[PDB]
Amino acid sequence: AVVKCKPTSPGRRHVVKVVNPELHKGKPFAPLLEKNSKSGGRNNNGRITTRHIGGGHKQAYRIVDFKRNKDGIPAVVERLEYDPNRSANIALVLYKDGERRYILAPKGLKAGDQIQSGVDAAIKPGNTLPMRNIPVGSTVHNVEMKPGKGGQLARSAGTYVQIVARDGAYVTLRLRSGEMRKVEADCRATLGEVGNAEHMLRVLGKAGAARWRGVRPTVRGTAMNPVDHPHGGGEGRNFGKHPVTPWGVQTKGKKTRSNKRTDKFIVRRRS
Amino acid sequence: MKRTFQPSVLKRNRSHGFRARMATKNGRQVLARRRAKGRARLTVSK
RNA sequence: AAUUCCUUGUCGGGUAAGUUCCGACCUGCACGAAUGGCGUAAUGAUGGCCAGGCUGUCUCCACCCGAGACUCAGUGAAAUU
RNA sequence: GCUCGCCGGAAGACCAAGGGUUCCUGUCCAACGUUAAUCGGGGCAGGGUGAGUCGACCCCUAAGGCGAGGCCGAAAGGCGUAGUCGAUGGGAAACAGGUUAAUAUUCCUGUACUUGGUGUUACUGCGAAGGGGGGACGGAGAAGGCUAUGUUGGCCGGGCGACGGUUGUCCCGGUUUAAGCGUGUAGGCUGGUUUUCCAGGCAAAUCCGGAAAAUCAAGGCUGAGGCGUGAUGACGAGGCACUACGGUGCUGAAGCAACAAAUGCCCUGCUUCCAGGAAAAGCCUCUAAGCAUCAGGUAACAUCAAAUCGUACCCCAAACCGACACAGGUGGUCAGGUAGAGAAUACCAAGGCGCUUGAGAGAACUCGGGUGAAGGAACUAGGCAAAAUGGUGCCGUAACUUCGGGAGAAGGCACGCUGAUAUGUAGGUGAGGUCCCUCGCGGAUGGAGCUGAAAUCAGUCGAAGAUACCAGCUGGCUGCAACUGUUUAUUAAAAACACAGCACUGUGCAAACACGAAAGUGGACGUAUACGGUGUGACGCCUGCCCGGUGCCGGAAGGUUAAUU
RNA sequence: AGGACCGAACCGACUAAUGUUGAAAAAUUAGCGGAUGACUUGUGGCUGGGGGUGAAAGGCCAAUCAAACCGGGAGAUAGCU
Repeated sequence: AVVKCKPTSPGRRHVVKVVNPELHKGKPFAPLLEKNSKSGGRNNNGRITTRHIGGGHKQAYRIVDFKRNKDGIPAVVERLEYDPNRSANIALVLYKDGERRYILAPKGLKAGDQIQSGVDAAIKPGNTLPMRNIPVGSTVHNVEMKPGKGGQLARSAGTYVQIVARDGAYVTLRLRSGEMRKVEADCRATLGEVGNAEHMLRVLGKAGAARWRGVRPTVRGTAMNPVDHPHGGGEGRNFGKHPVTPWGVQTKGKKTRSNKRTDKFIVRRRS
Repeated sequence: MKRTFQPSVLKRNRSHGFRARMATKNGRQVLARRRAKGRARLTVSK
C-alpha cells in the first residue's frame, strides 16, 4: 500500500512510499541473473549522448521471459520479487517440468496461482495467447509487436492494451498512450494488467532519492551562457526567444516523428 | 598544495611508453622525428 | 517593495535626537499571477534593525611578558640607476 | 656523560606509491649545508639486499584496451565477433627464538606446512572447449560470546633510604612463550535417509531441478576463543670468570590468578530497510564423443622438484610532488598509562627530538599575548576585533507550527574533600562445595574472592569545587531562498545553480534524441505509471483577460511557385 | 528510522590578523561549515580543442582558457611606436 512518512526531518516530510509485503524478502534466483554495468549516458565513443544519467545503486539484471513460448506446460507462481531494472514486479514461476523463469507480475497474480501459454490455454490473467484466440475487447499486456520476437508493449507498472477490433489477419489495439495501432493477429499477448498501479503514487521527497535512481541534476538552460544553450544568458532573467532544445528544435508542439516506414499500423495518433 | 605532477610508473609507461607510441601511426611518426633529431632517449621507457 | 525618480513621501512606533529599521496609508515615475502572485513552520558561516550580557572598540591610553627592530661576530640579497 | 625542554592518534613504529644507494664502515672538508664544522642525506673508497611459504611472475576475470575474419569509410582509418590483454578484486603453503657495523617470516636453531613430477603396492569407471553446485558479494542497526590489551593481587629477585618517618597495608623490576597438530565449545544455517517416475539444464547424465511414496527423528555443514600438545625447550630480571671497559661463554629464580576490556574476532552471521546490493577461474560433482585383461582415478609409502625477479634505505619526509635541507601536499597498518563520553584535551610510557647562525642590549615602532581605575559601543560604514557564554543532573520553558518542531527556548538550583549508611552498598563477575548427567569445553545449586557506581545524611577547607586544558552568548522584528546540498582552484558561497513537487510538449520502439561522412553505440537489454526537451521550483490558498503580432499545430478551395518537359 | 542533532579523524574555506622581493606563484594563526551521505578517499580506465566536461561561474581541461599546448604556413599583416 501507500504510506506517508512522518515529518521527523526535512527530506522525509514529503516522502511517500509504496510498501508491498507480498514481495520476496530474500535474494533472487541466481541462475537468472546477469551483470548489468552502468553506462553513465556515454556511448562507445565516450561522449555523453543522453544527459542526466550517472551514479545510482548497483543493479543486477534479471532474465525476464518476454516471449512465453513454453506452450502446454502449466506453471505455478513461486513468489513475487522486486526488480530494480523496471517499475513493475516480476514473478518466479515453476513449470511442471522443473524449469524456472521470470515473468512480469499481472494485476491480481499471487503465489500458488497457475498460468499457461499456448493457443489452448484458458482466458485468465497471466496466460499468454496469440491475439487470434483473445476475445475482442479484453485487456492484455506484454503485447508482441511482431510474432515471436517477445513482448514490447504495455510492460510498465500499470499499463495495458485494449483490443478494439480484429480485421482478419490484423488486430487493432488501443495503446494506453492513445494510438489505435494494429498488429498482426499472431503476436502473443498476456491477459490482465501489469500490477504495480500504486507505483505512480510514489513521491521521492528529496533530491538524494532521485540520485539513487541514477538521475543526475538537470540544468535549465535559461540559467546558462549563450555559448552553451540557445536560451543563453542576459542581465537578469530575459528569455526573449521561443523555447528550443540545446541543439535548436522547438519542443513546444513541433512533432518529431519522421519515420514514414510503417505509416500503415497507425490508425490514430493520440488525443 | 597538490601539484600537477603525481608520478606513476604504470601510467607513465602506458601513456608515453615505447609500445604505446608504436601502437598508432602518429606515435610511430613521433619516434621517427626523434630518431631523425638523434635523441639519446626515444621515450620514457626507463 | 531586492521594484518609488521626485523622496529623508506622510502618519505612528522605537531613540534626548532614527536618510536605516518596524507598522500603516496608496499619488504603483516604472508590482502582478508557473521568465509564477501572495503567505509560510523549520533551516541559513545569507541582508537589515533593536535589546540584555560583555568588554581597551572608544573617552584615553598605561604597564608588563615574548619575537623583531638596535649593538657585536659569521654568511650575505633585491627592486632601481 | 649529567641535567633541562618538546612530541607522544606522533614530531613514535611498519609499508604501498615515488625516489634509486640517500643504507653500513673507513677516510677527506675545497665546493654543497643560508654561520663554524673535526660533523652530514657532501667528496672518495670498500662493504651491504641470501625465500617452495612475503611480493611480483603465474591461473582468473571487472571497467576498459587491442582485435583473425567481418561491417563501414576518399586515403589515413572507425566499430566490433571469435579471441587475447587488462587489478584497484578471486586463487596452494612458516611460525617462534637467536644472529650482522649494515639483510632476514629470506641466514642459523627448533618445530611445521602446501602444490606438482616420478616410482611401488592395493583398490578401481576414467574421460570436456559441455551441464550443475560452489566461489558470490548492499546499507543500517542490535546485542551476546571472546581475544588483543590493561589494572590489581599473588609469586620471585633486589632494596631499607643524601633531610623528619620508612621491616611494612612499604619501594623498584620481572612474572614472556608462536605457527602447527588434537579436541570441535559460545553460537549460526539446514529436517535426514531409501526407492520409483519426469515436456527442464542446447546432446547425454547416477549430478541439478521437478513429482509421488515409505521410513526415522537425530543428520550434516559452519564456527571465534578456551584447553592439551608443541615446550625436560626457548626466553627470562639479575649473577659468575673472561672483560681492548668494545662485549661474549656458562648459570639464570618466579613465569600464576582475578577483574576490566575493544573500533579487532565469532560475523561473508543475526535483525531490519529499499535505493535491491561484480565477473571468471581454482575447488566439488555430472556425464558426451572416446579408452577398457589398457589408459586413467582413489589411498598409502618412497623419492624428486618448487624456477625467475623484488628484498638495502627514506616513505606525513631534508631521500616522494612543490626550482630550496621549502611552516604546503601525500594512501594503508599498529593504537600503552592517569583524568575523560572519546582516536577531543592535559600530563606521561615505549620511542624520537630541541626544528643548521649565535652573543648582547632591554629605545621608538611593528608583530603574538597578559592585566586594568571610572565609564560601558560614546568606536565604527557595521559590536570588525576583543571580551563574554561554555559541562553533567534535576526543575522549568513563550509566540508560532506543516504537530515533527520551536527547545539545549529563556531561567533557576546542586557540584570539592572526609566519614557513615555499607569496616565497598545496588549492580556486574564468579571459585570451592553439593546435586544431576546422553560422565562433557555439561546443567542446576552455591556463594568465597575480585570489581564497583549512584544517592542520602553529617562534618570540613578555600575568595572561588563543571576550579587547569577542554567547553553553546541569548532574546525581539523583518527581506530573500523552502530545506540537506552545489558554485567562479587563486579578491564574489549569495537572494545565484541543484532540489523534491508541478505543468506543457515530443516520443509506438529499428522510439524521439544524441555521438558518428558510415558501420554502429548510447537512450535501454528500457516500452507511455517509460524516455527526451523546456519552464516553474517544498507545502498552503491560487494562477485572471488577450490568438492582432511571432512560433507551433491543423485545413483544403483559390492565387503564386523549382528542377523537369 | 533520518540528504536528523552535538562533535574529532576526514573533506571543506565564512571572518579577522599576519604575510605581500612571503616559510608558501593563495599559505600560517585564532575562530568557522559538513561530518551515514547529492559523503569522502586509493588504484586503474574513458571523454580532446570550436571539442570535452560542467548541481552553470564562461567554471575547469597539467601554476596557461570568451576557444589548451607543441610544431608548421611564417620573416602572417601592422597607413602604428
